[PDB]
Amino acid sequence: QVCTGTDMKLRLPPTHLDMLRHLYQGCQVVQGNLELTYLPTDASLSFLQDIQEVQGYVLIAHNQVRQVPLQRLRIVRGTQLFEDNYALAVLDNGDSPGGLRELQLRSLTEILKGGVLIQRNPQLCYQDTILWKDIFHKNNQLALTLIDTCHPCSPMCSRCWGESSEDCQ
Amino acid sequence: HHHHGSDLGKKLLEAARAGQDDEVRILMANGADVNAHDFYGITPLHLAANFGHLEIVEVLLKHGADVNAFDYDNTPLHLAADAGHLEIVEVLLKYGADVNASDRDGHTPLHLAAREGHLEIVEVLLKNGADVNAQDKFGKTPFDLAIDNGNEDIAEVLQKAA
Repeated sequence: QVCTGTDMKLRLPPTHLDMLRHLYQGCQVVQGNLELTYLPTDASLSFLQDIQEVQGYVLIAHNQVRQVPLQRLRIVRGTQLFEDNYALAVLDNGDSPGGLRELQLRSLTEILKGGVLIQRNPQLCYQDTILWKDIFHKNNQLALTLIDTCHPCSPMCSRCWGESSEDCQ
Repeated sequence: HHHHGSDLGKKLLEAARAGQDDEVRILMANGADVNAHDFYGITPLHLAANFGHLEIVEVLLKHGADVNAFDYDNTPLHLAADAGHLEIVEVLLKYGADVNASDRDGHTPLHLAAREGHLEIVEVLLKNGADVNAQDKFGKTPFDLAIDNGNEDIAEVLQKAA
């Protein structure tokens, strides 16, 4: 149910994937920062499927994977912040080409403290359609949002995490 | 890819938010854009005004930051007035902040100071030309907000200023 996150930040890992698996497999609540970095295209991330809460910051960076199965994550508490600013940081994922296609965070509701940073993700769509102010908590309205600006959102929404009707905000 | 100006703008928003004066001044001497903003239009002046950093506000102003910049919601003067920073309000005004600017809900800073029970700021606004008759998108006036918020003293001042 519970696990420790990691302090590694942007530092180079390599066995790295195994440690991530053994760490987060089955984990619902992360008692530290969730840092997912330098993942290759063939990487199997399914062991992230149970993650619900993150007390620290979420960092997603320098990955070649096209998808990050975070669909179950409701809340980031941001008791620790990446670069002392952002609770959510998706950076440099990229180089059919590799790299994150869609955030797909269907359950993300509250970001308690800290901002959003999404930069240099050449394959990523929809990040700019999300209303982030709705997600930020009542006392978080002033955190920094810095995000780069694709098929349209599903017509069943125009704010979405991905192309599917399941991905609407 | 990374760009010089953008990274310095990022750093400047960060520092202005954190209240780091040295960083801000250095960033000024390195040519960081005083008007840089985030996805929601938040400028370093907005951050400093809101989080009560007076030194940084004065520095940005002297370096030509747009006093009347609107973000998603409001101007720096709005933030300072809502947060109860008297001196920041006074400096902001000294530098040409519009006393009557209306935010996305049609609030003026007088609206927010009256809502938040900051009396001294209400007086400074009034003395600087604030309009007591300004009506927000709810048709509500600053007197209205003071009364609705248990601010009767502020209400008396407003009533007397009309």
